[PDB]
Amino acid sequence: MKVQGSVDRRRLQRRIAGLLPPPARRLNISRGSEFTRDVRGLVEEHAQASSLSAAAVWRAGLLAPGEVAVAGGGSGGGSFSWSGWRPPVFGDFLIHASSFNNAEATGTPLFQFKQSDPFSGVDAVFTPLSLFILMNGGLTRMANLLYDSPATLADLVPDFGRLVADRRFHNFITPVGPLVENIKSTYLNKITTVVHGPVVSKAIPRSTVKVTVPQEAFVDLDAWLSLQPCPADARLYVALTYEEAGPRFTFFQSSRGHCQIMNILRIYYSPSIMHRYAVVQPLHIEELTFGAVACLGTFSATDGWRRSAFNYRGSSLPVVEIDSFYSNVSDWEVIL
Amino acid sequence: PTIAHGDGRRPSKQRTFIVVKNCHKHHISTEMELSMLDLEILHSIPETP
Amino acid sequence: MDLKVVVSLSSRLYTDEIAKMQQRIGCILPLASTHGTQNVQGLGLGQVYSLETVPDYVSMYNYLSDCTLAVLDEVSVDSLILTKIVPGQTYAIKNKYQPFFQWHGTGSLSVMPPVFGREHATVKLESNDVDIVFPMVLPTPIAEEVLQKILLFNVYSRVVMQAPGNADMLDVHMHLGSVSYLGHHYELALPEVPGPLGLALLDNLSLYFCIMVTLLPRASMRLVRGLIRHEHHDLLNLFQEMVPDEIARIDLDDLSVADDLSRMRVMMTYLQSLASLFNLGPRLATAAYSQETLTATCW
Repeated sequence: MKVQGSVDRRRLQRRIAGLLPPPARRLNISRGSEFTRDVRGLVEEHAQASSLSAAAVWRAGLLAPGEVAVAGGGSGGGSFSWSGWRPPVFGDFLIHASSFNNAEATGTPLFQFKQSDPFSGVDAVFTPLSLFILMNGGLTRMANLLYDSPATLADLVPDFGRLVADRRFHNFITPVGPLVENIKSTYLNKITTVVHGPVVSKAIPRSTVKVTVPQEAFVDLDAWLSLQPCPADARLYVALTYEEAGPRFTFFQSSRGHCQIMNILRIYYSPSIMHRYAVVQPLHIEELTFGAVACLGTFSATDGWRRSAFNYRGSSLPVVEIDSFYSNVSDWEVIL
Repeated sequence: PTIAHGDGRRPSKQRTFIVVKNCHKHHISTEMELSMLDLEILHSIPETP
Repeated sequence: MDLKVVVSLSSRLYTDEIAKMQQRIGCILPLASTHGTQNVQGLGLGQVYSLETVPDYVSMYNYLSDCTLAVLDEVSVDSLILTKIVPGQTYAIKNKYQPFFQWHGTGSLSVMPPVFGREHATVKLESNDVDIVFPMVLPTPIAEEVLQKILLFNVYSRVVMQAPGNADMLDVHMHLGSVSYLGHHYELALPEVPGPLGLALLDNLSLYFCIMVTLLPRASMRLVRGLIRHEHHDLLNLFQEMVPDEIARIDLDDLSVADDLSRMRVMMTYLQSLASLFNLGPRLATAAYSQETLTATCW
């Protein structure tokens, strides 16, 4: 007299009970409490990197169907997100050990040059300093102490003379993202960088990675122009500019927006466009293009770029370091 | 109230006033920051001293 | 996680006004500060669209991209409660803008300064001595036309700027003065004189056009030279039988496949970079819509 007629209500109640609870926010404060284990629950961040013991993995919860590890066994997994926290995506490269200097800064952005031979085993990757040696006291002295024998770079790029003349060099270079881990191998190094994600180091005593750029190259686009809004994010760009004396590689910081930033650059490069376009250069079909601009990722405005020194063999180079970068690379836009 | 007068002046009758006052609401905020390395090691039991 | 902003009014706002602001529920407006508690002065677009200074649509365009955005949630006598718009989230948005357009299901939406009218956007706060100027959001296809109508009015009302003859009003208002939508004609507020940032933006166009004009493939011109006289098309009704005189002058040389291949290549890189010029604002993508509910799910 209890006609079975559909899925039993009681079973679905158990299964929707697990999907219901959302992540916790907005806890109220009592100085009469002055602290609670409940506040710890709101505050704790509950991260990865277990200890490889049979149960230590389960205690930490790395075996979770989600993209991020959550402990608690069956009780865990209710957040179904962490404010959109996304694990970093890593990119592994196989490089000659003579082309990449071991005493880099673990956080320097890297650029991979696209080889034009199929079935090739090893990749070709350039730092912002190696790029300087290729395209050619300040930068000059520190670049040379790091990379002597500039030929070992020019043979990785055998079309460099033709690519800078055709204004096609920039599209064979793809930005990859800051160094995270470097293995030292005498012949072929194994380099790892983070492509598209919150750049965090994998060291087991957990540490903070901050991306560095030589200060000769870094141009703060804001404060060069100097109500107005104060947004949250700020972005870092690169520019490959084909000029008279040679191609040049600079970095920019601002928070205005893509359509404004492209305008700001055409007035920041207005002297160098004229001087190049002057009697020095004649009109031709390909020689027209001036430069290309790409975005490397966002970071917190209002702060987050310090100044420091990079030391190597008793010489220093002024360098800027950005805190809490988020890698998000776009393709090049031509400016002229 | 009023006063009685001897002149023929027009007399003010009984009067009464009604006034209303309302509340205002105020808000206070602040922001504090903490690193992830710090929040993460609150979760894990420590192995060595 | 907890994305919300409460704007405290200094003085209580009037009873007749609380009805006006509540009509604007679920409408985006840009906040200056991304902080939990704020004042009114940064709330609306009214600081950049002051009554005293002359309007500048591009100046409001730049301000709209810089600002953080929020959706209006609740209106009280003393407080307005909003929720910020963040890249990695989804929001339920409502179509409550006064010059009405019907959104398509699953089409991107574009945000724009108030162009069809200053009166339409304002909700004047006589009590707190301010005025809140919402932005206008339209479907992207129609917003692109609105942007072009404004730009081409600067250039054409510069040459014909004031002519005693019917030169003005012959086509400028007949073409650019109004946008016509399905069964409707919406008039545009065209600024009488552009001083700031309107000509500065068009300068960067003429920079592209003076580069691109050299890179035009000749095989394209010779095709249209024949199509206007021999065949007939809907697209080619623009050119009456007579071909333009300039096309007759560039097309002297005989065709070469090697040359055009290197023009169509180099021109293509300039057209891709062109797309970043016309944006000038933030756009939102849609996933659903209900003409009876007027509630899309933007993103």
